[PDB]
Amino acid sequence: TNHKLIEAVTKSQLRTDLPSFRPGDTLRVHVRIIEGTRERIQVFEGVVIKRRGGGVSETFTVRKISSGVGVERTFPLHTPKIEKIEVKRRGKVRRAKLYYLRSLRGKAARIQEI
Amino acid sequence: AVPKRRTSKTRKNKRRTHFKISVPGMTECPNCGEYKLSHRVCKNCGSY
Amino acid sequence: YRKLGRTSDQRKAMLRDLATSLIISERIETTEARAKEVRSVVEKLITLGKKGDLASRRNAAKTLRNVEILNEDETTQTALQKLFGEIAERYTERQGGYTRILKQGPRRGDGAESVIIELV
Amino acid sequence: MIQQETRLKVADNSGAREVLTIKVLGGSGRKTANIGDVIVCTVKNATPGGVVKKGDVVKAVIVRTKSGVRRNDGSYIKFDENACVIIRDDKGPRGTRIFGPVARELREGNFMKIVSLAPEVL
Amino acid sequence: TKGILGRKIGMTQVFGENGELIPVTVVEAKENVVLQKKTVEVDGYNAIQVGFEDKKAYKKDAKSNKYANKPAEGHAKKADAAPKRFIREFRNVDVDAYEVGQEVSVDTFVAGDVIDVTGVSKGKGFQGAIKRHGQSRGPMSHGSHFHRAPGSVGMASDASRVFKGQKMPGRMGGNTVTVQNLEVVQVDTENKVILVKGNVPGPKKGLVEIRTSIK
RNA sequence: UUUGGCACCUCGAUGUCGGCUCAUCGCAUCCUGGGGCUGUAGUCGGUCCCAAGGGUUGGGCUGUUCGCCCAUUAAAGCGGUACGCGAGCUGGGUUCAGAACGUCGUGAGACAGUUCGGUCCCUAUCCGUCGUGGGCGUAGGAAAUUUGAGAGGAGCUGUCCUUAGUACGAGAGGACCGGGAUGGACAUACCUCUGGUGUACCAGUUGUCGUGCCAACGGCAUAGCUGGGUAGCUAUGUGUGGACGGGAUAAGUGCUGAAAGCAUCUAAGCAUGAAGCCCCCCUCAAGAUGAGAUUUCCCAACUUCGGUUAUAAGAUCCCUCAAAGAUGAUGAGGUUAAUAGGUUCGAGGUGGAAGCAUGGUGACAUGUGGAGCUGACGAAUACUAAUCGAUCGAAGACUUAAU
RNA sequence: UAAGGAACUCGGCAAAAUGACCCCGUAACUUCGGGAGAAGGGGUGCUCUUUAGGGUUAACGCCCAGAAGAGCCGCAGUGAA
Repeated sequence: TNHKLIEAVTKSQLRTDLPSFRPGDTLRVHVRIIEGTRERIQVFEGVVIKRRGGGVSETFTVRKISSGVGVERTFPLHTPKIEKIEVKRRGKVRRAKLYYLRSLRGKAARIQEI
Repeated sequence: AVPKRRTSKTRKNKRRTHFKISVPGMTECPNCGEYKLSHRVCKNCGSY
Repeated sequence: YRKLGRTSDQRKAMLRDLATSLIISERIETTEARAKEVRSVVEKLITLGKKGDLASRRNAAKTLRNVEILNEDETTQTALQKLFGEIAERYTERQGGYTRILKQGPRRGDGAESVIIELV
Repeated sequence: MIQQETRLKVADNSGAREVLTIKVLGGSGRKTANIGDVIVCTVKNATPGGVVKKGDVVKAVIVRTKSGVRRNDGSYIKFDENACVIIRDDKGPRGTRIFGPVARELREGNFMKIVSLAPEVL
Repeated sequence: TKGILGRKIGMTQVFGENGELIPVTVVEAKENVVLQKKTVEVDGYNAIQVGFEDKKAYKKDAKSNKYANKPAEGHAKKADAAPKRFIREFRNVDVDAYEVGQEVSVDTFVAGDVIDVTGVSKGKGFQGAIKRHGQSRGPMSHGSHFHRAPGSVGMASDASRVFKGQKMPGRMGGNTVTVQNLEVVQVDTENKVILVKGNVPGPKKGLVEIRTSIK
């Protein structure tokens, strides 16, 4: 065996409490912010734009609009700085990377449900 | 592009010492026919 | 993979013609690069023919040429029919393989390595 | 990744709207700036009234870039437009309000006044 | 002190303390043995010699490097070892702490050790002066007929010649390079791997040598 | 490094200014100042040593070497190097034929005063100048395992954060010595991440021609166009490096100490003293044609054991390849051999089927349920080569004296 | 082709961008002709109703539509050139 060592050595850093989700789903990610004072937790909520990689290198990106400014945010899927992940909506898309949402606004940038 | 001096006989023939043909392979025909190219059933009398 | 000295479309066209003539004739003679490439093409075709259903028949039509074969006792089949009919029955027990390559000498006009590729 | 000649929208109420960058402060030869760096810039489009006037040579801090930052846990944050905020060479702003979200790394350069005024720091 | 030989397997990442992401090279260091001690009284310098990956016993009429020849067998017969694929010598160890025939094991390094890592770099073939060195290209419009060439290569009648070491095109690639001051992230005794923070020189499955860093 | 002379070659031709690209002989030095001394309070000024060790910016403005402002920075020489570099590149300048204005000329035309337009060649050889191979060598046969002389080469610089507002200083400002992050360059290495490409991967879509129709598909239209994208190759991405610490020293500071009967850093001694000079990255490294150091094999049947067939140790030819590659070299491997490659079954990663059914008047939707791919990332195999394969490869010097 | 967008350069040189058809709109200035396609805006696929046009009119049927409603699909509808 030579083909399993990466999978074997990093197997203990996979997390198992994560829900399943797809691009198009709407997530509420509870992330923990460690300023020097405290260990507070803040939720980023938006649409899953992207999902890629495998193993411990897997990675997803969520997008929202904050004050008229679109903000996107990319996390390692197995990071210990995500406290929990809630799936709020199921989107209906035709496509695995929804980059066409970066140039839209309003009722144009609206994702159907289920 | 031009040579300033003509090259002599000795420099020409010193340049041609690697310019030659290598000796071929010859795994011999044991069943029938002329000796064929190595690892071939060659097209003239091949009985590999 | 090899490029065979051709553009992308020319190479696809040449490989489809090579694989079709091998199905027609069951041994053909070509240059050694080309046969080393047509190994894979015709072996995936024979795999599709062994699988045998409609979806793989439609996948196999994407590659074979539409060539008619004059068969013994004066009959006629297309090459898709010979592939899904005859050739798929020979290789139903063999798992892979199906083509053999035998070297020849150089050609006369170049020194190109000739080769015979044959079905087994 | 802001260099010489780029145009940044201004994210405060000091009267500037558009700004063109002249230099990236830092070392000799420093080519690009990102979120948290201080640039010196010209105002190419002002708001009538307003403190800063067209043709002025100011310095700003970059909040919000389009190619945003990598953080230490390997997460990233990007924005949809490059923006800046005109500062008072003691890292206080010249305006009084900040529009739009603002990256968290502004706290590492002690721009506390900007970070306080902003709608949520991201 | 403390060297070992491995094959580089590939690169992944690991989450460290307080969630910091750490990129990691996994190096499989399996079946090292001490083949020889060299001494200042026999060879004039103190060192040990380690073989790394074991290969098959000598076989009559074998063509490849999968099988030992007779000299390689007789060398690995002095210690009670199988023939090994690669052999290197280590000079930074203390030669008294070792025994010929003993196994050098992966757990001689602990997590937190700072190491130096040597390998032969990838290999790129004939490359020109833009890639091989850091040279800048000519203009790509405005009538220029000068794009990826080097510039002038000397001056004139003074020095009517080209100086040695001139940065021309040529073969770019596989030289031995060490990186210094990398570190061990975790050591896995069961799989016999080291995780090294960073990337190391060489292609995948190529030999690497780990030593304890000096500086 | 503008004039004089020439004439001391070149009217059988030595390509002219800027700019780009690339340096570097290699030196009275801007920065660091590294150091230090004073008509040196820190901050300056000035001088000395040191340095071309290392560094030494982006723009607006011209006709050109000349300049001038904006904004930075620790900081913005010296030119012989054919005012370095056109058989490496540009052609803005000057100057060739057109044309025009000012002015001079009776005129043809001139000025060099302006102005708009305007062709810059070469397959590298006797040769001289980066990378990569074959052999004359090779002194036991020979073959597999490492010198470190130097031929050596790589120079690598610096800014902001805690000691300590302590000290200088009246205060302002403001240390030396120790403890944190940057800019540049890369020395650089690498693809886990973020991105780029990805012409034999997946999906959508227009026009037209064909497969007898439909439906599917195929050809062509830049890969037809669009959206993604695996390996590989990559920077703008990710990592590491440099501020080694020892010797010897410069300017300088000394101690002892006489000559020169005192004093005095010097004559003899002894200390100290700098990014400069010499020692801990990389190739050759018996081509260091003087021929370095650590496991196997070695003997004829004759045989001035020369030499002939041989016969001997390990190498090759040939064949499947890739982590290596212009070729050759390197490496993985070859009839016990899967071995290496293909294949076939896999999975990993990339992008929702055909058919059937249901709903809908229809365009379509939904279910049957993560289908193709595997093109480039595990197991099984003989599909695959060498047919019997064949070929190459000693008789240990000698001597001399030191057992 | 990420980010940036003339920072290149003697000079935006070269390339990129614009482009068809339909509908709305269009300045200064003028020799009253023009300028002018100024600038600048919007639309375009497919299916079904329909009332009705060019009518193919015989009439809806035969194609484009009279052009209005209601739908369907895609990232994108003069989906290429």
